[PDB]
Amino acid sequence: RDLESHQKIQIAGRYPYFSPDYEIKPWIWYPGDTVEVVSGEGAGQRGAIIAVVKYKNEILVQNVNVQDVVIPASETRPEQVVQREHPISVLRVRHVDPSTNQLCHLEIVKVRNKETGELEERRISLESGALLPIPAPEETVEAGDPLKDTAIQDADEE
Amino acid sequence: PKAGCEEITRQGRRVVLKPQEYFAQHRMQVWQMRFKEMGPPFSRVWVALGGKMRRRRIGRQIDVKDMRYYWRPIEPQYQRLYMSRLRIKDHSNKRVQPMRLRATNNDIGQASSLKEWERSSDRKYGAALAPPKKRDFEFRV
Amino acid sequence: KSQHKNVLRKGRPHMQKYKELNRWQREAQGITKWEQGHSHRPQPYVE
Amino acid sequence: AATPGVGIAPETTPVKYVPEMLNIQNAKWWNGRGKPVYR
Amino acid sequence: VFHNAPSVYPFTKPFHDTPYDQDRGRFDKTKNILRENKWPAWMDHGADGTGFGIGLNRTHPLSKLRGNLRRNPSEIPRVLNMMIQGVWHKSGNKLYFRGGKPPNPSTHPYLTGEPCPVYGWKVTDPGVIREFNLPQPEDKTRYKPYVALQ
Amino acid sequence: VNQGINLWRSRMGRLHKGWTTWEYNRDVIPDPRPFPEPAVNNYFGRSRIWNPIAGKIGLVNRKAEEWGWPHQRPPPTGLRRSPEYFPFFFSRYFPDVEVRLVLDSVLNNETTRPIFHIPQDMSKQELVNYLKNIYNIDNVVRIRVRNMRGRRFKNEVGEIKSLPDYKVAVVELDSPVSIVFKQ
Amino acid sequence: FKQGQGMFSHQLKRILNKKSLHKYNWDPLHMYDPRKL
Amino acid sequence: PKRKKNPMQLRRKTYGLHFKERYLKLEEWYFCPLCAEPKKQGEWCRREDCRQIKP
Amino acid sequence: GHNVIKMGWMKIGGSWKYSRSYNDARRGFAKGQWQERKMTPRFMLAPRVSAGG
RNA sequence: AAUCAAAGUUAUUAUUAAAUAAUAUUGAUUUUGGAUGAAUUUAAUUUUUAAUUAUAUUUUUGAAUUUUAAUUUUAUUAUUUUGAUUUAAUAUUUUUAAAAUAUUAUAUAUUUUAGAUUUAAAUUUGUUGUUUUAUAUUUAGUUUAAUGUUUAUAAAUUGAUAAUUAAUUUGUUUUAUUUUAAAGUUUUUAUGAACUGUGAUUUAUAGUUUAUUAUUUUUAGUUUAAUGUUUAAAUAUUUAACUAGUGAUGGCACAGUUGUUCUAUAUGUACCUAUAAAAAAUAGUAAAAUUAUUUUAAUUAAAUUAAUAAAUAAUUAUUAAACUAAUUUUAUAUUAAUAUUAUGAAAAAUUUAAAAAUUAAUUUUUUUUUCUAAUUUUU
RNA sequence: UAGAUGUUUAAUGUUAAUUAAUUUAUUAUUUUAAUAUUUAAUAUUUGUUUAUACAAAAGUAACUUUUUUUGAAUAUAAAGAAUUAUUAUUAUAAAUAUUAUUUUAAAAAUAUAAAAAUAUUGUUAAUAAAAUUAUCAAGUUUCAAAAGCGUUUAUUAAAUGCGUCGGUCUAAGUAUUAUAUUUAAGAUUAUUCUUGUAUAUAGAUUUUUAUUUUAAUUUUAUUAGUAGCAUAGUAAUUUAUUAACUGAUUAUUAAAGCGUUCCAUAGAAAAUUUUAAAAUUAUAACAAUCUAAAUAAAUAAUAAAUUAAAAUAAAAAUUUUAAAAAAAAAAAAUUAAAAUAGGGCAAGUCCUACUCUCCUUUACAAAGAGAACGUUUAUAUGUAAUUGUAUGUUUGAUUGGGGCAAUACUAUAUCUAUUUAUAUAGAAAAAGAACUAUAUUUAUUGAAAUAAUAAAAGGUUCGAGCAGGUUAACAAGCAUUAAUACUAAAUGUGUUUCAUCGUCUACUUAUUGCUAAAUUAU
Ligand SMILES: [Mg+2]
Ligand SMILES: [Zn+2]
Repeated sequence: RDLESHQKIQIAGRYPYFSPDYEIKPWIWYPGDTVEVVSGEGAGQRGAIIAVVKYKNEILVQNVNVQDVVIPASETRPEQVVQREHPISVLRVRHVDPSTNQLCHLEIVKVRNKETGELEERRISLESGALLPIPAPEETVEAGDPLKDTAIQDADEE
Repeated sequence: PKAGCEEITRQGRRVVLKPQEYFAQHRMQVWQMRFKEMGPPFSRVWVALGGKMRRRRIGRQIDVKDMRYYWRPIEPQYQRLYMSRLRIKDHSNKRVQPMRLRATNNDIGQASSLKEWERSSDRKYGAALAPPKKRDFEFRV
Repeated sequence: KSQHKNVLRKGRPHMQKYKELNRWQREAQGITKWEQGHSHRPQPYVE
Repeated sequence: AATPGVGIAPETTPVKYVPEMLNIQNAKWWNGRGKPVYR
Repeated sequence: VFHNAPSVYPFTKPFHDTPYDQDRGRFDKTKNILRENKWPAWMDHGADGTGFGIGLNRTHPLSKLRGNLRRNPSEIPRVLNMMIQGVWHKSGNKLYFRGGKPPNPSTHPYLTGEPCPVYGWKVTDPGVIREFNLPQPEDKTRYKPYVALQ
Repeated sequence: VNQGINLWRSRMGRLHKGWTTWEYNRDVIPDPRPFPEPAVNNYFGRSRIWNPIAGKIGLVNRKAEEWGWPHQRPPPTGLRRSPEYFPFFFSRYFPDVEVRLVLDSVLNNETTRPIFHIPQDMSKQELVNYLKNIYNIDNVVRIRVRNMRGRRFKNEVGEIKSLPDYKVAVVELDSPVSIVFKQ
Repeated sequence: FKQGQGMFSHQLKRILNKKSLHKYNWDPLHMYDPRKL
Repeated sequence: PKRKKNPMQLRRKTYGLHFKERYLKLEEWYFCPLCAEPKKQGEWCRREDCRQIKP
Repeated sequence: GHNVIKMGWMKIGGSWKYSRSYNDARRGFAKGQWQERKMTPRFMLAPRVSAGG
């Protein structure tokens, strides 16, 4: 059967990112970019974005909302209490121009690239036209299973 | 969720506009034949004929076999009873007069004198009370 | 009789008979209850 | 066990008593299963 | 609507009461005649006294064998009475369903063949018994489950 | 209807006093007081029953993946009755089975009766064929097969998330097998 | 003393609402076989 | 009961020496020299010292 | 207010000891029923004249 | 001993409801058939999932009613892409949960004791608080339009033709509403023969009296009695009686103006008034109710009639009226128009009647601003 | 003070153009629905000790890994009374398991009775069919009334059942047969006479009685008869008993038994006689099990109480009030200790019944088809027909318009008589006219208890009435009101009544009530 009403919507309250399109319109915030919190807590705290979890529109803004972490450890290693910057929302964070250093609105544009024709969706400020590209992710260096991988030259044999 | 929280989620019959009555219903015909209402404004007798004028005549008094012939008023205690069914047309409107017994000539057209009937050529200016319509000599059903 | 011991019931209970199944076969078919069109008669047995 | 409620008519006149004979209202929206067949 | 019969008012109304009569409907009771059933006899009453063959025998499309797992509206009333009631054979042992977790006729392995008295089953069709026949690559060109990276 | 002659007319030889079928005349169907519950099997006990009644959609959802249904015309019924029909061809050559082995009976304790789990629709003689031709197992004299209601539980949210059901098949190998675990 | 209040009477009142498949099987012309014409 | 009782009816309950003596009486006690636990007189422990010489 | 007959105009929430016939003149006049319960209605006493009226 | 008047704040969590909108619609919640089909069939000239701009006619005299509106022309069966719009509604759960004044031989809370008492509503048909409802808290709880500003105009009459010196208003057409709760019923079709009827269904698991296979009977579940009396039970405990069924708790079979009946108007799923379903039946004709303090003109009546009270007078009421001799320089509620579910008058004065009261009678028929003053005294 | 001679809301309350103290004043004495109390210091609850079968329905709150077979497949512990409750679910089979849920220091009642002298029915409507017992658990007899042995929702001269008999049936069942009934077997007998249904019938009705149905009012012969027998009654006699409203006998005009009567008659219900354990009167006589407290925490009911007592008057009522004047646990006198039955009236509906009311009606008859059979008509209207009426007022009669009775009139008391019967269809077509209705005049028959009912009030049993006991004082059919029958048992009470001074009889018949009459004397 279904739940008790405020626990019915507690199920909506606890996991609000399960509704589709809870992820915002084409992504604008990536790791490391210039950012500061304007609303909520500590207005005017300039930080770099450490890590981003997308599906829920959440970001680890460094040096802001650093929440004391209760790290759980085994008998092997002794636990520690070190604080980490807690996943903080983005609806209350904006961008400061890496050059101008003032609160800028960062939005997408399509730009014909130079020597390549991707027309990749490029972020641009609405005041400075700061052409900020989308950062390219990294292929993990130490990835790969040694004993259970068919080699590409051995797996692409047409 | 509020009115009954389960009686209003599962659905029963929904009610709609309720049709009206024949809004000259209360000029019933046991007056449109028995009486006739005479009089100037603000005094309308309902004059009615004699009581004993068809049943037993032989032997009744000589000068009372004729009191049955005059258009006597009906006593006002009944005027107000019968004319009560006619007042109800728009109550609480202290300045509309009661419906009349017979249909006065100007109100019959008052129905078709309305801004919505101006496009019904038939049934306008009196077509019911008109003489019977004349048709093509070939008219046939 | 003023005493219904109600223990003479309860012995050799009847099958469950799940009458919702025949109630369903009616709707899962065009026919209503087979109104006295048949209504029935006891059919013979092989014995 | 069942009942037609109409009562089996003579084998010669197979239909007496249509439900319309009684001024019955059987709109599909009123009692549901209504709409007759002789129609 | 009792009179959906061939209209014959002064003559005798053939069959009138019999098994095969008209004016009784189509999806009626009184159709014991129609005992002809595609499912083999032995799977609706066991091949022997112990009700051996009894059950619901799903079958593979290709297999010519016929099983009694029907889903026609006329046949589900008995296919549930197998899954929830089960059969109490007249020999004393309860058949196809005897305990708690009611079987899933549609997740049975397919009927492979009619039972025989001498052995158990004449395996009438083996084309229903899958024999996974993938060659084991021990000769050359080794293939791990998933591929390498750039 | 309520008053007047139409009230008394019931005495004046009128059985059926009609209900006012001009008032509710908003024509949208009510629903009966013995209201039906939806077709979803609410139960998640061990006596959960398979619904035999065939649903319309389940056929349509079958076609659209068998052959592009609204767009690609059907394969001729001869091919569909043939072992060369793709889902009969994707099966005869690319089986899809999950014969998972339970280790709690084949761990450090030696066993002659290692237990498996096989999909509910793998009969005995197929489990033989399977281990024989895929895992080289060549010594299986008797297999012993149950059927278990898939595990059930309540997730932290609260919906009863019952896993699929399976089929314990305690095979009985000749020479016992074992697994070592060095700590 | 009715019987069977249990779960099978709790499914068989919920799963049987499932609408069976419908195919307009139109009447078979038994006596007038059309293909033998 | 053909009437509900106001508190002044429920309160008369607490005046007789039946309520008082049943609920509202403190028990006379003292410290068992052997067990150091509070104790009434005439009652002892399940213990050799407490059982041979009544503390 | 409730213009109860035979008793002025009463307030709402007032006393309904005397509205025995206001609760009975709110239902409305009998519909389809002779207004005159006894005494041979004055219409029936007078004679039909001029068959149409 | 006895009283003693007494605590208004949880704390903490977020995108449903309802109407509306005139674009889709072969039956929502696994994978027909899986023999090869015969088994997955709902269709017919009637107010129908089709929903219609008048007051005149005409009519069993009395619940019956008005005809294309522009001929495919738009009144038409409806949502995603503004948390889809709008306006009305607003929560539901988790855990919150508090408090210090009046005697000392007794009527009822005021500090200064004494004075003080219908609890209300109805019902009172003045058989005049007439034996009815209410434990308390909070929430929810009942629909007659209090208004007429310039285009603009109405108004009668015969039975009928007609006649209209016959004298005269108003109105840019005013309509819609009509209490609330409550039956037994009543009709319209769907479900039920697991209880119980009857149909059918079992061909020999204990005792015994008698010559007898018939027949007395062991007889622990059942014609009685106690207990129980919201009980361990919406029928159980103990117990009396009875008990001999080759003819019967039982395959499936009969269903509601009807089945069944060794017939009792009995039963056909724990009140047979079947259940289930769909209505707005009636209930003003002594049922229960009908929500807003501080106001600003009074009263009773009692007759014609009733296959016995919805109707009439008279009263009351809402709205409105004009100053005819009589007097003082007194004093005067008279009316019109509508609204109106009523038959019976304390103490007298008398009058019918075995009244043993009823009946006639006809004058009564109480709503206190506060401080104060006063002429009628349980001598 | 304060407009005035008493019943139709006051609102720019964030300027519904709001923006940090709006301090919102507006809240229905009952209704349901949700909570909370009272009953409740409680009613229930309470876990100390152990006599074995296996099926199927039924469940699935359900854990899992465990070694089923040599079958493919398939599935093996758990119900129903709302519950973990009264509760062996008896499909089978078996017979020695040291299988294992029951608080506790008392006497009242009460459920209950071990034990125990007399007495034996005097108790009571009535003793005797009334648990178990190792003290081994059983009354005998007579008479009168009474059939079959099956079967029943208030459990039986209920209804079955065999035979006989009446009727029907030779193109679906065997006419010593099977339908359709009435009776009841067995044994005696089964009487007199017909006005209607039925049959037969002849265009039909109308007529019309071989047998059958129903009838016999003085049928009344046989036969039993104060009897389940309309009153009269306790029938009058006889017994029987101390006492005979018992019961049995004789006969015998029995309010109107009667031939399907009567006899015969067995376990039944009575009446004797008699015996007898239930603790039957006398009669009272705890051995047993059923604490408090500690714990868990329900129910009816609930306007309030500081009054409640008590006495007295009352006035409409039973008294309850008003007034005066006082002054913890058992029991059931009062509050409503009760439920719910018992009335009767009103409007409403229900259900059944028949010479008179009326349809849907399937039968009978006519006609039409060269009548090949189905339909349609016409005339008919059936209780087979399920519609509606069957009153109102005073109590059972009356219904009209007058008059006399103080220009009062309940029907009071008396009488009169062209005092007139309005409308609508028909009838009379000029001005003139007929018919009929509770005579103000709306409807289309008359009857029932149907276990009648639902929504209401209101009485049979009374602070006041009425008619039939030696004539007259008295049982007691209408003005109130959950008081919810008479009597008995038990248990009280205030009176009042001659000289101390006064009020305890027990029985028989019937349980009606109160007498009769037996015990000396009552
Ligand atoms: Mg409220
Ligand atoms: Zn100690």
